[PDB]
Amino acid sequence: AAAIGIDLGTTYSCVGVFQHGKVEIIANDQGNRTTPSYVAFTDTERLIGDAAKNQVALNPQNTVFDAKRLIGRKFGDPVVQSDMKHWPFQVINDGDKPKVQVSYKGETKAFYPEEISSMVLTKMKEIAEAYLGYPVTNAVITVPAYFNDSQRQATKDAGVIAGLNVLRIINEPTAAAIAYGLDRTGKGERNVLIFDLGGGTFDVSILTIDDGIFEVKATAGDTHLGGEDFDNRLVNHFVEEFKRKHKKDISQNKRAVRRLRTACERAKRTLSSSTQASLEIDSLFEGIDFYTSITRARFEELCSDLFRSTLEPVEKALRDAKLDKAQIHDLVLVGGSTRIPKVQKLLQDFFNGRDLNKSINPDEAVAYGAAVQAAILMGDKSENVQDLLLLDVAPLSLGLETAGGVMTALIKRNSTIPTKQTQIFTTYSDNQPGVLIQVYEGERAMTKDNNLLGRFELSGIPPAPRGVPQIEVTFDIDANGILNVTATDKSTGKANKITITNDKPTIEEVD
Amino acid sequence: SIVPATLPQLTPTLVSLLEVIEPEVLYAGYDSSVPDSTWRIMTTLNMLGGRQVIAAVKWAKAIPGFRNLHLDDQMTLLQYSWMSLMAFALGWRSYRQSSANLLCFAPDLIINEQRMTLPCMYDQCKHMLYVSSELHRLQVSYEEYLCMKTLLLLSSVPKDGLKSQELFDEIRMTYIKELGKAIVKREGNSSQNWQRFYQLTKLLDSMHEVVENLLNYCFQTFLDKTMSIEFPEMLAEIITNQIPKYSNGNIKKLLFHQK
Amino acid sequence: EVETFAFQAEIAQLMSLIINTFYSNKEIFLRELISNSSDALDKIRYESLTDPSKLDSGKELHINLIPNKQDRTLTIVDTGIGMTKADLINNLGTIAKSGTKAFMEALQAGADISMIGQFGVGFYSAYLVAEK
Amino acid sequence: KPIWTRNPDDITNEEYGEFYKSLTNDWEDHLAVKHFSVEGQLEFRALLFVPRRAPFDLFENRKKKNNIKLYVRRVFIMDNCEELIPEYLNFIRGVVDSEDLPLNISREMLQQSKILKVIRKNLVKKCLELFTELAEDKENYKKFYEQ
Ligand SMILES: Nc1ncnc2c1ncn2[C@@H]1O[C@H](COP(=O)(O)OP(=O)(O)O)[C@@H](O)[C@H]1O
Repeated sequence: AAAIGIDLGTTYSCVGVFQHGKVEIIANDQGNRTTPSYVAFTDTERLIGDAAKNQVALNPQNTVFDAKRLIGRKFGDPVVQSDMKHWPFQVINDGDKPKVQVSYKGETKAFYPEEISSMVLTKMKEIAEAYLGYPVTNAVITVPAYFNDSQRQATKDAGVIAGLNVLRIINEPTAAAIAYGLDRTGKGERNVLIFDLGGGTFDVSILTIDDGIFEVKATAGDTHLGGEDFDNRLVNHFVEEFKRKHKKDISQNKRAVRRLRTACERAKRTLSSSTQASLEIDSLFEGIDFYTSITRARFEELCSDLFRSTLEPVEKALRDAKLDKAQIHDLVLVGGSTRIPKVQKLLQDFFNGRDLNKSINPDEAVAYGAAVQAAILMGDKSENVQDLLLLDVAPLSLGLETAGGVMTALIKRNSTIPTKQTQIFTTYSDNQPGVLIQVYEGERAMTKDNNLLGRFELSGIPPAPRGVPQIEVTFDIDANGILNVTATDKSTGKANKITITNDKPTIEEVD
Repeated sequence: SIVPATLPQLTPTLVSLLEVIEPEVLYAGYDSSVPDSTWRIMTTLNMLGGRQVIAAVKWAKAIPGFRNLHLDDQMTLLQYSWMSLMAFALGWRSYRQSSANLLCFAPDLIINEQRMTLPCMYDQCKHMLYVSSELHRLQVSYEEYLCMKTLLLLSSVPKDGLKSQELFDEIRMTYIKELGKAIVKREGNSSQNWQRFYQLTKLLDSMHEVVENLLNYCFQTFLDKTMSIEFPEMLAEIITNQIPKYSNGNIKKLLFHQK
Repeated sequence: EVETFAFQAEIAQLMSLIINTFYSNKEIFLRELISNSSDALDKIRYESLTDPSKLDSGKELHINLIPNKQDRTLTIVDTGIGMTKADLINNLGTIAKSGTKAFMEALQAGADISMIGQFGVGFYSAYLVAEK
Repeated sequence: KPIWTRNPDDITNEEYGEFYKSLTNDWEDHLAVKHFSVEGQLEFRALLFVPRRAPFDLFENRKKKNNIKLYVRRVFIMDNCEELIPEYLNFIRGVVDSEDLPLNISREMLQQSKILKVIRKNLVKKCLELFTELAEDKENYKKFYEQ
């Protein structure tokens, strides 16, 4: 039972566990891997996840969600003031630490945002535990890259309230890069652009990865751009339509609008795989059955500026990172809203047709990375490296035929693998343009008595007297015994290779 | 293209020898200075004092922790202490070369009696002779002498203190403890340790009486053109900065013993 | 009435080592006591997140240092959770035997006294300079 | 808050300057500072300062190993942070705070650890980037170069 990582968002969250080289992303009670960052305080119990989201229209005044905007902030913080004007619940200046007042079991208790998010984390904890069949406290929680230190501590504390051992707080874009394997090494010295288009926010972050070591070069964003306003444009389409079609002003009924919005969310998600989606609500407003539709093209028109504006922070991030388009090697998507074809088309066209990394569901990639990181942090073994080195060795020395018909070993018998070993060779005779390397396995001095594994030619060698050209021959062996023998001439940079397949007295006298 | 080979068969492994190679020969002795005159030391003492205070700066910096003092204070201390360091330096050489009867401006220059008693010499030099006489009467060892020269270095400060004074104070107290040790391990017995210590310390304290008069000569000849006295750039800067503070009582004399 | 208790052997030995072993880094004295006060302050702060009443006795969570040279004393005040009679008796609230034993083994292996807090027995370092 | 745990964009040059003076016991200001952070497989933050001066002792008397302070998860470990940077760079004064280093510190643990190997590798490339930034605006590069 491995450590887990939790993707703690403003509108949604997701938990995964890392094991057997992969992260298993875990479904909630209804089969949903990603569930809402909502807690509904009712007079009987607090519902968490889909259960809270499903009743926002009925109990919005007591349902608390998007705790993150308030977490780690002071009551007087302009952000706090900006968001409290948008909530159905009351935000309270309890010592400049904004609390939310909702009725729980009949009492108008003020709940601090860290406990609201711990309620969410506790639910995510329970989801992963039910799946894994084991209680789990070892965890990584992700946060936006822009979070400051009061916010990071606040996130750790929400974890502690929930009973978690917070191994670490890591950034959302780091986790995505991890999820896509950009930290597996051999992919170093690359720039990664992460496009984080979520529910209530949009962020862009440019990372540089050097063989597993990360640096963040730049960030940019729009703190109010995300799926929620794509939903609001779809809502205005349907709300104004309803009113005009029926001469009934639905916009004034918070529940009817929320039912319409829920349909907007469903239709929009459907629309992203489709070309068309519909709205079908019985008795939506004043007993009126509202049946209508949205096409993909209409959706894009409604939201045409919301989509185009996502590239403005892209240009900003590139400016801050001092990078041109050509300097981004890896294009990465984060957030369910990037599943809309228009987003993919805009980012991909912006970067001249280059393919986006869509290999992991955008809403799972962050949790995925957190889970991988949680597993290494709980104890630093992650399908490597010491077992590979101690269990698998080169069973026979590995080397090459050299002049004289003899074998020169570069990898010694029973040496641990994976490993890379080298030696310097020159052409045997004078003024040759290249060399012939015969790769062998075995313990005999002569090559005629060894196992020929394969042969290759190293070209690009300036002719010079014997012993002058400097050729480095490398025996590069992986964990499974596969051998790659390469060679290069250090004076020209030219190289070639062969792939070898796997087997698996006087002093006592006087005068 | 030809089969490769481990050529030339001349690839050395000198690694164990490279580990062995470490030593080099290092040398002592870094600079040198002398006066070029005798009765005219009335002006050449300043050229010498310039070179000696500069040497005193190099010397002072060589003492661990001195370079960590604020530069403004490092220079303030040589600006005020150069005079006692000079008289004391003459003192040691005089003590050993002329039985403290003559001042020894450099290892290669001793000014004899026929010049020593001339007013252009003696009005300043009689105070420097006091110092030589005391090292001789006191029978000061070279270790004890160096401890005292080192103490004089930090002995004259502004009445308002030093910018980085706390480090100066730690250094100066380390030095007085060193003088005590130099004496205790040489005289033997107990009564002779305190008598040699306090008698040598009294010279360090009386060096300020020597400095008051030696500086007044320099201050007077620096400002009064009637005297026809030339100064090097080093002392000229020190003296213009030192006169308005020393003659007005704005500089504190630090003593290591009471009367 | 004053109750007298024995120290558990692992810590009776630890305190002997602290006093008699010639450790030069006496400054860890203050470092460890301040650090331990921080832990106590967090214990309340975390409980106050689900049970705010823990702060009803005093909302301020802080560390005070108050020397009084005339009595050869220093007071360190931890406004954190504190200890009940039972915790004071039970090794000032820690797992003294497992922590200290592992630490003594670490010391036998060459560990410095500065590592005492890494075993959760950091407060015994008070005796580096304390008589009492 | 520790200056190195603060956000480099918010910290002013005056703040870095006074910090530096206190860090180094240098009344003169810093020439340049590189403030950066690293995440992923190894988390740390660091401040590397190039002093305005190279005042002699650096080549003879200074215990240069004490130029950079080491912290682990903000816990001070030591001043003599031998092998954080190669000798040629021992003129840089600074602070390195490594979140992922163990506190069970001895020279042997550090020397044989891949963490120290990585910290040194990365502190060095960052130093070189700072020098490159100084190379631009040659009017100031030469001030550096001269010493
Ligand atoms: N196929 C889709 N098309 C359009 N929007 C989607 C799709 N799938 C998910 N979404 C939206 O993505 C959002 C999920 O955001 P996520 O990145 O998980 O959370 P957060 O923004 O809180 O970090 C929701 O607002 C949801 O409606």
